[PDB]
Parts: sequence; structure tokens; C-alpha cells
Amino acid sequence: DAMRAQFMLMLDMLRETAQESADSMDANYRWFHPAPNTLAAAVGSPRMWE
Amino acid sequence: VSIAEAEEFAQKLAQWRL
Amino acid sequence: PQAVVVGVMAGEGVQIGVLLDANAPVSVMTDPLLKVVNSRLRELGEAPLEATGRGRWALCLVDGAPLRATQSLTEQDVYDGDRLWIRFIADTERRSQVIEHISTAVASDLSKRFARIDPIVAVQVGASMVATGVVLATGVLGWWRWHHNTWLTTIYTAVIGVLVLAVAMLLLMRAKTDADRRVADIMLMSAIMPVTVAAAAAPPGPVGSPQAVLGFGVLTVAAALALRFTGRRLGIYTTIVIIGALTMLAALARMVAATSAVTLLSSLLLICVVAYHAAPALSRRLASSVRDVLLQAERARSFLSGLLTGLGVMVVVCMTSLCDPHTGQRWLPLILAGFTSGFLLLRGRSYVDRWQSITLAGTAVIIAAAVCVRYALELSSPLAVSIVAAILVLLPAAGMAAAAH
Amino acid sequence: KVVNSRLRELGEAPLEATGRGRWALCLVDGAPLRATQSLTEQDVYDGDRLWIRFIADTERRSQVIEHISTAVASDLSKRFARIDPIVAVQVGASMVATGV
Repeated sequence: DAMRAQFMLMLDMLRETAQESADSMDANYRWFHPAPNTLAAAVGSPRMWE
Repeated sequence: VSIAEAEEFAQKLAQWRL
Repeated sequence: PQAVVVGVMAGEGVQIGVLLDANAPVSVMTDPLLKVVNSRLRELGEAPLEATGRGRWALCLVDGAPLRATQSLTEQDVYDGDRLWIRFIADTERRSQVIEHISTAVASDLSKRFARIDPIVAVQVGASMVATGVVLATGVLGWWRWHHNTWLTTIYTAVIGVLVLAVAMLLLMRAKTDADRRVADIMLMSAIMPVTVAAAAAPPGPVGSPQAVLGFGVLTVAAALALRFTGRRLGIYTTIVIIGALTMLAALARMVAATSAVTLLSSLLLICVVAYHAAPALSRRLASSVRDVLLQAERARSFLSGLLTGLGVMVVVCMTSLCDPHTGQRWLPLILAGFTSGFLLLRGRSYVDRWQSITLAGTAVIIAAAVCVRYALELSSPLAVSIVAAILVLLPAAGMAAAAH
Repeated sequence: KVVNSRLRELGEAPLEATGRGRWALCLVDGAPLRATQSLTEQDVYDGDRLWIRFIADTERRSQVIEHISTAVASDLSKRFARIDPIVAVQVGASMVATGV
């Protein structure tokens, strides 16, 4: 049981490491391809025809 | 998106040129 | 009906009056409407409204709820003279989060939605427990005075009162924040009960009218003194002063000379009936410029709530004591209670406050129910209970159905 | 004329009004455009939206603004107010429950 308890904990730290990398991907992909309903408010911003 | 929404977006963009 | 004038609220607080088309769908007006407010703000020299990242411009009620983009302004319950708010609402889209192993998943998720115990709450728990403890101590010490005339009850209660009040003083002077004050208020209020019975228990001989004069008096005095130096928890202390004062008058009258209790009870009932009409005036007189007005408004509101509460307690005790299933014209006080209840039930509409209106409404209902119970306990027989049971369920059922249907 | 003509082709009733006044172009807030100046003199560009309205002689406009923190006004709408029927039903239910 002591080995089992250690093995489970090692996976959780990998899970947390994966999650941070995923958040960076969400932040980046949203910055370039927004949902269609939000585009109208952006017309004045420099993001148009970029 | 609806037809109204499309025309609404199109009107906002038509105001600009190079 | 072709157009409506309304006030639109914009950024940082500017209100602007505009005449809108009453039938076009709201989504058609939000864009040009935004331009107009920005033009006026720029001429005024203020910072204009701007978008931030991902989101959209929306038109909402003052409550924040957005209007449906495809509906007409007349299709919604918006009238000429109302006011609206133009606002920017940010995008809520984000990636989803998943966890496979049920043990870690339940732990992480369950820790976000609920609040764990902390040292701030821990103190309030203890303070509440000590308050419950002493009111129990005075109860048994008082029960002993009801069978024995010795000094023990006053002697032992006097020291407890001193200790509790002593501790409360340090907390009150040392406090710094509202959390600290809550602890202090709970402690100080708990001292009133031991101090009260300690004095009332001092006169020798069997308990009765003479001791009563002392008790409700010191109680009223302590409550009044506490309210002056504390200036907080207005409503509850006010209620204690009123019920304490009126009981002292009745105790003094009965002790000096009274032909009958009914006479005192009838006098008290009449005093209470007229007091209800005086309540709003009393409350109002008891009370950068904006700070003074808001402080004045809430203080006044609080006194009325307390004032109404004190009277409500007295009327039910008097009314239930005046009615009787065996004494004379058994039907006379029953119908009198009915007429008395009708006024309170109807007058409740004169006040806008929810608790004030609810307490007034509830005060009437309790009297009717209490009278039936009194007439069911005594003069006990199958007919009495059979009638009382039916009455108590039909009474409110008819009231709610007439209001909801 | 062309708008009324187009409305009839759409099957919609033409623009009509009663009383002393005139017909003119207006903004979303009801402010009429200048009758003697060019659209190039005014701040108009492709894609703007405008209204045709009847300006009766009786028309008067407020033309005034005031400042109050929007965050507080919205809060005070709910912090304290009159009773609601939904609450009354809840109270009624509790009373009949108490009765039985």
C-alpha cells in the first residue's frame, strides 16, 4: 500500500503539469480565432485585417 | 448567425477603407 | 405611442435622456446609441466607453438583466419615463477541465463550491455558546427563588452579572472591526438577564407584585443605558424597553391598587391600540451631506421595526388573557378579537417594508389561532376540538387562495 | 415618396401623421438632422442608420445630463423595496403548513 500511495501522487503532479500547458494553449488559440458573435465589437481595434 | 446579425456586422465594417 | 422617452445610464455614472423608437427591435438601436453617448462624453472631456478583449455591447434594465435582442421595445414592458443601462459584457468561453481518478476529482471539485471553518467563525461560535450558558444558569437560580426566599439567588446571580459585564467591557474597548464588534455585542447583551433577576430577587417573602416592580424596571433601565452608549442593534433593545416599561406600569398599578386584572388588561389593550397609530411618528422623531441622510434613513427604519414588534407581543398576551370560554358573555371577546384583527390585517398595506408588513400581517394570524387553542384546551369536549381543528385549517387556506387565484 | 412607394410594395402602410408639423430625418435619440447642411458637413458615413419622423410643433427635448455612480444605483434597486407576490405565496404556504 505504501508503493501504491506513492504512485498515485506522482501521477497527480503530472496531471497538474499537463493542465498548465493546456491553459497556455487555450489562451493562445482564443486570441487568434474568436467566436463569431464577438467580432462586431472588435471592428475598431487593430485586430481587423491583421 | 442570423441574416440580421450578418447585416449588422456588415454595416459596421462598411464604414472603413484603407 | 410611436415613441418613448427614457433615461440611459452610461460609463462611470452619466445619465442621459433620450427619445427612442417604440417598435424597432432593440438590437438595431444599441450601436448608434453607443456613438451618441461617446460623442457627449468626449465633448464633456470625460473618458469614453471602450471594449475590452472579447465581449459585446448590451442594453439592460437597471437590475442588470439584458433585453432580448430580437424583440421590440413595445413588446417588452418598458414604458415612457423609465431608465435603462448600456453595458459591455465579457466573453465566458474557456476550455473544459477533466479529472479521471475519482478520488482526486471529488476532492478538488468539492473544495471550490463550499466554505471551510476558519478562526473568524470559531470565535463567534464560542461567544454564542457562553451566551446560551448563562441564560440557563439564571433560569435554574430563578426557579429556586420561586420556592425559597433566601438571599442565595440574588447573591450568586449578582457575581455572575458582574463578571459577564466586566469581560464585555474589555472586548468593547479593544475592538477594531465589525467581526470584533459582533463578538462584543453578543457578550454585552447576555449580561442583562443575570443583572435583572438579581435585583428582582432581593425583596423577602413570597414572590409577586412587589418583586415585579423592581425586575422590569432595572431591565428597562439597562436596555436604555446600553442603547445609549452602544448605538448599535437598535431594534431588539428598543423592543425590550417598550415591553419592559409597559410591564412596569402594570406591575406598579397592580401592586398599589387594582380592582381587577381585566381592568389592567383592558387598559393595556387600549394603550396598544392607540400606540400603533403613533408608531410612525415616534420612530421619525427618534432619529458629504449624503452621509447624514442615509444614516438618518436606516436608523429611523430600524426603530419602527422594533417599535412594531414590542406592541405586537403585548396585544397577543392581553387579548389572549382577556378572552375566556367560561366567564360571562363568552362570545363578546371573541368577536372583539375579530374586529381588532381586521384593522391590523388591513393596515399592513400602509408600509412599504417587507419585514414591517410581514410582522403586521403575522400578528393578526397568531391572535386568531391562539384564541381557538385557548377555547380548545379548556371546556374540552369532542365538539370544541372538532370545530377548532376545522377553523384553523380553513382560515389561512381561504386567505392564500384568494390572493394567488 | 420612394419610401412610401417601397412600403406599399412591401404591403406596409405608408408614413402618415396628424397635426401641425413636418417630416424629417432623425437620430436614434430623436435629435433631428440639420435641414440646411450637407451630409458631408455632418458626421455621416457609409453604414450609418437614420429614422424618418414627424416633427410636431409641440415637440420639446430635455437636453440635460447628470452623474451618479452606476454601481450604486443598480444595487439600491434590490437592497430594499416593496413586497412581491412570489414571496406572498411562499408566506401563504408556510402559514397553511403551520395551521395543519
